[PDB]
Amino acid sequence: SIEGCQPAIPENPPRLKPRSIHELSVEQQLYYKEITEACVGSCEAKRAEALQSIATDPGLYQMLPRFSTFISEGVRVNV
Amino acid sequence: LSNTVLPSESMKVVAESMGIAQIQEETCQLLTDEVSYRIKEIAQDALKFMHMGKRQKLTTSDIDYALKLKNVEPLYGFHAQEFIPFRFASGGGRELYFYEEKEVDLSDIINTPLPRVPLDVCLKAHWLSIEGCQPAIPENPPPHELSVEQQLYYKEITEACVGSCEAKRAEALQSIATDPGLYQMLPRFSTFISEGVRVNVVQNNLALLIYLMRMVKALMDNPTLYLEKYVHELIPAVMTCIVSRQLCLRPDVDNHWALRDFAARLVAQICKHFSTTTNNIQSRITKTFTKSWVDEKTPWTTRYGSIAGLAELGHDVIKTLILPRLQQEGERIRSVLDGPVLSNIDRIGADHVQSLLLKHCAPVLAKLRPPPDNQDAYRAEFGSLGPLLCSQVVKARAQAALQ
Amino acid sequence: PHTYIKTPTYREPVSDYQVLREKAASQRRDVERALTRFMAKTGETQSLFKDDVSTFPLIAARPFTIPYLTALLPSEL
Amino acid sequence: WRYGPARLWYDMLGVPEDDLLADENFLMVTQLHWEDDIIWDGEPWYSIFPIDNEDLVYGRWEDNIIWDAQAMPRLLEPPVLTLDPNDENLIL
Repeated sequence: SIEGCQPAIPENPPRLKPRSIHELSVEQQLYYKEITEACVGSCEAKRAEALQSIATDPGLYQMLPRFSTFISEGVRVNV
Repeated sequence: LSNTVLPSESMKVVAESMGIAQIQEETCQLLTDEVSYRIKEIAQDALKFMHMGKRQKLTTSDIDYALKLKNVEPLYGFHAQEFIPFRFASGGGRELYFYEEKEVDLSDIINTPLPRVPLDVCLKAHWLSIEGCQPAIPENPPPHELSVEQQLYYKEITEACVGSCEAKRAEALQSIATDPGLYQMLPRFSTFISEGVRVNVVQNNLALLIYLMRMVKALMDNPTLYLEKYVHELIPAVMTCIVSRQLCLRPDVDNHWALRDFAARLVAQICKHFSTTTNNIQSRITKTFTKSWVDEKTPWTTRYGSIAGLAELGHDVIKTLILPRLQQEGERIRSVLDGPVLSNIDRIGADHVQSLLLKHCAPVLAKLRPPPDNQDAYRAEFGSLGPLLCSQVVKARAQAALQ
Repeated sequence: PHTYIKTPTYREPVSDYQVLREKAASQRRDVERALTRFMAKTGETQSLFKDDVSTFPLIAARPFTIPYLTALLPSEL
Repeated sequence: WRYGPARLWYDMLGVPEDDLLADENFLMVTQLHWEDDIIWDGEPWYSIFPIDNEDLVYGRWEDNIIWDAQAMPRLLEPPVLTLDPNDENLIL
């Protein structure tokens, strides 16, 4: 517990309408930007960590549409 | 509940208008049970002129006909147009109410504007019920802001697509499809279209629904305006034009069938251009079509709409949705080659469903079978889908020859 | 931060007077062009050039029975 | 709102106040010929990406579709407008 909240580390188990917010946080959106800019392989150690981070982040759901779309769209404009 | 009379303190006030200084309380009780007895005998005899002369209002000429009946002298001055005014006087201990009458100069009654002359009693005949329910003749009871430029443009464009003539409609649809600045009028068009498709339930007008579907098809072809923010309104309108059961006023002769395949092509386009993995438009449209098709008790019109939309989505959809329930064709041909009631409407809709099914399943049979197809029809349901598949293979060979 | 840090995020707001003037101007010009082409196509039309309905269509001049009422009277008040 | 967008409809009406159903079967990997897509010899403080329509993504719009209609007993009268400001291209 960090001041009451359980962290998601691998040692732990798990009329105008209002202006809406994106369903990702800005830490999560910054994480997505860093992982995608590391996974385009400018540096190899950066890639390898980003690949391990993708391979074992438990909270990588609810970001997965944006990763699948980045993959799919990328291969089609990368061929 | 009890005998209600005028109050005894109302007779002490009256007795001092007379000049009687002290009146004892047994005399005041003797006065008020007599005057409230004579009020109830003119209240109930005025009601006999309100009922026999059929009025249900109790005008003041009813009381004057009853005072004339009890021989008592009439009350003068109660036929003029007045009301009930009262004026409170507070005073130094004497609380009362009075009239506060007003005056008027005599020459302003000699020079008043005269009312209009009355009409004489005449008779009028009209039918109230004609062998049944009442006719709808008028003698019976009945049963952020757009600028003026674009307000006028909205009015002219919407009234051009209601059906006065076809040429103004074609120019209005060619305006909607090919203008650059029609944003700020897209929510009005979406509201107009969705409410107009809703108004089909009060009046089953096939023609106005065809006009609204051509309005949606013209809105989709506009390159400048983006319908992503308003597609949640246009999807159920086209869906209502697809899977509703009464699309016609006369079900047998109206070709609701075309507003079916036109709106099915429209919804295939609306989920080709706009389906994103965040949207889940196409999966949620296929799920509604699928649970409307697989579920029994659904009418042949709504099953026709479901099959039409599912078959306009593409080839893999009819591979994995239509082809498992091909045995349902047997359940259809139960009511076609036999069918106890022949003169019902369940035959034209059934063989329309059959024709659409075998037309769309002929290229699917041409994709996933051998080239020979000797007795595929016999292996197929009813042996007809297989004949259609043979015709489709022949058509494909003809297309290859043309190429 | 991803383990436990959450901040809401909003869409990029365009508060620029230049592009807002441009957007309102171009939308007004486009809706009035669409309105006048629709009204010239679904009615009687004139033309400055011989047989010119696609490019520059003019709504035809109709006479009024009482012209001062449509001239002098204000419409927005 | 009787006088708002759809006033024409309101006036015409005359209302004056004021196992094959398993979820996987429907996933589009099992219902789409995605093979055709494979290219055969082709020849963040503010959001990085667009915010989707919450009503389409979340709401049950399916509840505005009609099971039965012209032969049914329900009624309608004037309804409001809202003007979502999330959409760009709207001046206000």
